[PDB]
Amino acid sequence: IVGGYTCGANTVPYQVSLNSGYHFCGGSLINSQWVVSAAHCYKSGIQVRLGEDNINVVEGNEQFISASKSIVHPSYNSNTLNNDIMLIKLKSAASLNSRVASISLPTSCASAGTQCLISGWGNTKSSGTSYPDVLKCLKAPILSDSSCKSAYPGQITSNMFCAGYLEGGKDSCQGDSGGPVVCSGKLQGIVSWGSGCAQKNKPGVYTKVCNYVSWIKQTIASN
Ligand SMILES: Cc1ccccc1-c1cc2ccc(C(=N)N)cc2[nH]1
Ligand SMILES: [Ca+2]
Repeated sequence: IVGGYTCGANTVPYQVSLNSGYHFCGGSLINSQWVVSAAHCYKSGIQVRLGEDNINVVEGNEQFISASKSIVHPSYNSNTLNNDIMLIKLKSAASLNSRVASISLPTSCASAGTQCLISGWGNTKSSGTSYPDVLKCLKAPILSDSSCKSAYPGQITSNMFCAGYLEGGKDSCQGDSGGPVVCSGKLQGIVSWGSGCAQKNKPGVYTKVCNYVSWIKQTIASN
């Protein structure tokens, strides 16, 4: 997260860190047994880490659970990142508490202008590199589809939306991938892609979760 702020320990209880010997992507807990992340975060040997703040220090409220199954969306296209969503089932159900909680799925799509909360452990520098230990946060509005498509001509599909600031300075980044974009208490987006980080007229691109609620619900119920 670039231009963001330190969230505060466990203030985003649904935020998860995917670890394969190191943090490589974020995710969102949608119920005690399932996590939603980005398809481009797919990899073998994933351990889900819940209740995390400083990912390099065991602070006492964490739960480390191995993934038993990963399901990448059937239509995911790695070339274009269209349908960049994946489900991860935990080997054992997480113990839900104030620091480890699920985030509800949307019942409808959010409109442009709606303010959302984006979080993650990605790089915090627009130019250069610096990875934080604690969770970073960023409040950003959903941008109009016209402004989104104008920034990325011929790259935006109906399964994507942009959020952030066209002036630059605030944006998600490398390491935040797969993480949550919550608006009005619902998981509306997944950190997917963008051009560089916090660059002018190059807002972040997010997977439009509302288009996948039926798939998520049906897939979880059958697995
Ligand atoms: C597009 C891409 C190809 C290969 C590896 C990483 C990425 C990538 C992920 C990613 C996440 C977020 C952003 C952003 N500036 N909001 C940009 C990004 N860019
Ligand atoms: Ca920790």
